[PDB]
Amino acid sequence: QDSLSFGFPTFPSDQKNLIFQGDAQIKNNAVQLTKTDSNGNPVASTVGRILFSAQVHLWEKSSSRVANFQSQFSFSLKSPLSNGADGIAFFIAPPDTTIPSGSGGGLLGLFAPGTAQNTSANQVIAVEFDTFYAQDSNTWDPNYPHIGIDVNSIRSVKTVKWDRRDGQSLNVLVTFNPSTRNLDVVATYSDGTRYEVSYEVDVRSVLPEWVRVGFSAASGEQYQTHTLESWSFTSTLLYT
Amino acid sequence: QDSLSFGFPTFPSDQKNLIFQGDAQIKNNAVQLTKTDSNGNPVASTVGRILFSAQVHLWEKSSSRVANFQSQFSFSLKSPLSNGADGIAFFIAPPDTTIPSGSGGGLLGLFAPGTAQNTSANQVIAVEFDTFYAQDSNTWDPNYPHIGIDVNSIRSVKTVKWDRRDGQSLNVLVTFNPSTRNLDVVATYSDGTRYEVSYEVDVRSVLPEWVRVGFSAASGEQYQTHTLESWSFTSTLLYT
Ligand SMILES: CC(=O)N[C@@H]1[C@@H](O)[C@H](O[C@@H]2O[C@H](CO[C@H]3O[C@H](CO)[C@@H](O)[C@H](O)[C@@H]3O[C@@H]3O[C@H](CO)[C@@H](O)[C@H](O)[C@H]3NC(C)=O)[C@@H](O)[C@H](O[C@H]3O[C@H](CO)[C@@H](O)[C@H](O)[C@@H]3O[C@@H]3O[C@H](CO)[C@@H](O[C@@H]4O[C@H](CO)[C@H](O)[C@H](O)[C@H]4O)[C@H](O)[C@H]3NC(C)=O)[C@@H]2O)[C@@H](CO)O[C@@H]1O
Ligand SMILES: OC[C@H]1O[C@H](O[C@@H]2[C@H](O)[C@@H](O)O[C@H](CO)[C@H]2O)[C@@H](O)[C@@H](O)[C@@H]1O
Ligand SMILES: *[C@@H]1O[C@H](CO)[C@@H](O)[C@H](O)[C@H]1NC(C)=O
Ligand SMILES: [Ca+2]
Ligand SMILES: [Ca+2]
Ligand SMILES: [Mn+2]
Ligand SMILES: [Mn+2]
Repeated sequence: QDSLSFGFPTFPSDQKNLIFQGDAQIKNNAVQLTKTDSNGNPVASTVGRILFSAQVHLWEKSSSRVANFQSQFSFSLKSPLSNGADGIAFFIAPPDTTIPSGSGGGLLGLFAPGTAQNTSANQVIAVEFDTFYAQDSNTWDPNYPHIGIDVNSIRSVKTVKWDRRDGQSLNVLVTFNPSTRNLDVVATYSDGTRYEVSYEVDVRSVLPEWVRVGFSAASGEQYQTHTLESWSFTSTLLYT
Repeated sequence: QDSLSFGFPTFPSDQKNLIFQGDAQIKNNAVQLTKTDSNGNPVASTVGRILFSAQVHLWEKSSSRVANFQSQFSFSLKSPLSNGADGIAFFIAPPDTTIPSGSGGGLLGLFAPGTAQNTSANQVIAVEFDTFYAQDSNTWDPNYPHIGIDVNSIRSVKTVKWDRRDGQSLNVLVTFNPSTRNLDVVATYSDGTRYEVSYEVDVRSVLPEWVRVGFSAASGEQYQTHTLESWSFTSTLLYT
């Protein structure tokens, strides 16, 4: 289970409970979601994701209960260029989820090209930190960097303008209150700059009772490192 | 991960994070470690165990840290016989642990006959609630029902007299403080009757850095049900 929590203050190399997909790997006590060359620089055309191995019981039909959850994490993006792409996302999906074919670049390794904007064809909730919005390839993005809440589509149901800071860690807190059904996102840089965005969502109609949680990131022709530095998570089934 | 925690107030039939071994299965929101017929009656010659799927980081060689953990659980034993057997145990072992060949009866599904008392051929720490002590078969046991702390051997490093109460739930709290290296056990029946037993053990010299936790139970010629009713576990790495 009714409750589950875990915390990674750092990411040592001897991991046992993480499912690594794509190019994701541990380097310097942090998770490098996207590939990097020998000297630690970001490269183009790369996708990577990680999921915690234990499944989370998001909701239970028999007891009519729904879980609340809180995911706290920090990441940093770095790039030689100034148009780093494509972004990192915290997501929740069915337990057997895998990188969809052709989900690189602006699809963040979460959606397939042909069904990226088809809500009845996906089962995923993600909080994206999108740094690339060129209208030729990312036709669905607002015209500026942003934090978005994605519900079964790459076209966010709600966004807030965000600023990308090269090499600076962003502290994020994602919370889902089953009582109000609000998914709240609070992100802050160390100097106090704060960004907030929320949306009301009934998780029971979007995801199965048991899911897995993790992160995804990608770089198409434009690139940047997507470094996940720490992550804590907790969920508890509740009667509302 | 550095910290992991989970709680099972009850055990619904739909489980995803438990590894079932032997005859263990879910029945009536509880785990029946040993096999029962269609009427829910215990039968002879049965062994079963469960383990949480996520591995627990018990200690870390590189940082000189050892986990502080707590396992709270409750179980009940029932049998029409005057000498129900054989007992249930909470245990900690390497991740790939499986039921040893020929470990039934008094071996509780934790040790192989040929090496049951060879502390050098085993890697396990368990807290047993032993109800069968026939001196002609369980030669290693004291002559009475008991709670025991097992360290790489079926011959407990320590035991205390315990009363078996048919059909009554026993609540148990097992904790380990890495500072004092004390493994404490406190068990209580609903009327306030209490049993305590403690032992100093350096887990680092007994178990690998990553382990799995769970329960094991068995019945030889004599039988009884071994029902795990609830279980919550928490673990956190600390400096020592
Ligand atoms: C290798 C070797 O040398 N072996 C034997 C010893 O085993 C033997 O001792 C006897 O062993 C019996 C079998 O042991 C198995 O079961 C027990 C209990 O579950 C386990 O603890 C053992 O580890 C072992 O378990 C596993 O069994 C499976 C399957 O059989 C096997 O595959 C596994 O390999 C095995 N595991 C291992 C590690 O070996 C044991 O049952 C005997 O215990 C009885 O007898 C002693 C005295 O001799 C007594 O103190 C006990 O309480 C028990 O008493 C009997 O209890 C039953 C149940 O109540 C009675 O039957 C009931 O009686 C009432 C009347 O009152 C009615 O009639 C009911 O209908 C009826 O059910 C029965 O009457 C009791 N019998 C007696 C004599 O009192 C014992 O320890 C020794 C000596 O025989 O020889 C070898 O060393
Ligand atoms: O990684 C950024 C982006 O790269 C790819 O699209 C390209 C960009 O829009 C830009 O470089 O212009 C190119 C030419 O029009 C275009 O290919 C894709 O991989 C895209 O998904 C990704 O977001
Ligand atoms: C103890 O177990 C080890 C490893 O299995 C074995 O090599 C050794 O012979 C055993 N010692 C005794 C005294 O049985
Ligand atoms: Ca984009
Ligand atoms: Ca015994
Ligand atoms: Mn976007
Ligand atoms: Mn014993």
